[PDB]
Amino acid sequence: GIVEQCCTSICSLYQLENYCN
Amino acid sequence: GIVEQCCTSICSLYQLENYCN
Amino acid sequence: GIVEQCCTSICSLYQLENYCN
Amino acid sequence: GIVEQCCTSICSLYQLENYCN
Amino acid sequence: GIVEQCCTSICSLYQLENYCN
Amino acid sequence: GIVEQCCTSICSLYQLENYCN
Amino acid sequence: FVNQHLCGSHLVEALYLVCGERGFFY
Amino acid sequence: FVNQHLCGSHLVEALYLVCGERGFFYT
Amino acid sequence: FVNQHLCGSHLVEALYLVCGERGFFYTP
Amino acid sequence: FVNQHLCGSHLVEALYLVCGERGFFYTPK
Amino acid sequence: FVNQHLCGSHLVEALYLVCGERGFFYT
Amino acid sequence: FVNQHLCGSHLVEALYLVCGERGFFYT
Ligand SMILES: [Cl-]
Ligand SMILES: [Cl-]
Ligand SMILES: [Zn+2]
Ligand SMILES: [Zn+2]
Repeated sequence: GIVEQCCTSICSLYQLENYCN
Repeated sequence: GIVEQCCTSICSLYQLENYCN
Repeated sequence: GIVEQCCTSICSLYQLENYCN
Repeated sequence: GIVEQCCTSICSLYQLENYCN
Repeated sequence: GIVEQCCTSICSLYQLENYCN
Repeated sequence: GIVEQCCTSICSLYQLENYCN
Repeated sequence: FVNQHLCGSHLVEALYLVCGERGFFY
Repeated sequence: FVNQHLCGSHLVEALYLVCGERGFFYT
Repeated sequence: FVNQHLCGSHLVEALYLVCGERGFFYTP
Repeated sequence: FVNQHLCGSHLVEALYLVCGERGFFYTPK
Repeated sequence: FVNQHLCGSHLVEALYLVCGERGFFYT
Repeated sequence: FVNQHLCGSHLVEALYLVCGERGFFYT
């Protein structure tokens, strides 16, 4: 998920927004 | 909601657990 | 102490509580 | 400034962006 | 005590230092 | 800069004040 | 209302801690 | 381990802001 | 005012995230 | 209201930074 | 070490919620 | 780059406290 994805390398705002509803 | 429950008075960690998962 | 216990592994609420006054 | 515009009514992401360089 | 003191009006860095060991 | 100075060795609030306006 | 907004930020942080592996609904 | 645990706290704050009214669910 | 102080702390955290490599500006 | 509750979280954070290695006194009662 | 420093910031915030009115020392 | 990102988040909080009415630029 997001933790594996965004804590191993940095997520952009647009990548973060993938995890919104 | 959580806001009426826990933003108008302090929720215990027991009360917050209602809102898991 | 708390750094060895909780900064190299995750402490639960209960583990953290050990450190309360 | 930002505190005056965003501390009573919520600033959205796009509004917050106005304060980037 | 401390929350009443520093959360009813802001504490300066000097006033915060009052609470250091 | 600040990252070089402060992200592997801890800066005190006192060394941080260098970076104030 | 910003007050609710700031409350919610703290609730998210508290639920992250409390809920652990279960995760939570905001 | 803890690096991911500390990073996850900042991630949920970021989702809180980014997602706005639509919200997110974490986990 | 305490509430302004606390709101600003959240605002600068939010700017740090939103503004990315550009950064932000902040003069009270 | 929960104002003081939210404030206190920031306050312990501030004491943590201000006090450095020697730590801080935090007995809220 | 900064990583320990940053973990401390999180542990103080978590102890603040967990310990409530009894407080805690973080030294 | 995630560690430097998380350090920056904490640095901004710290600068906001210590700089007070002066403010600061984090870039
Ligand atoms: Cl961190
Ligand atoms: Cl707040
Ligand atoms: Zn807050
Ligand atoms: Zn952190």
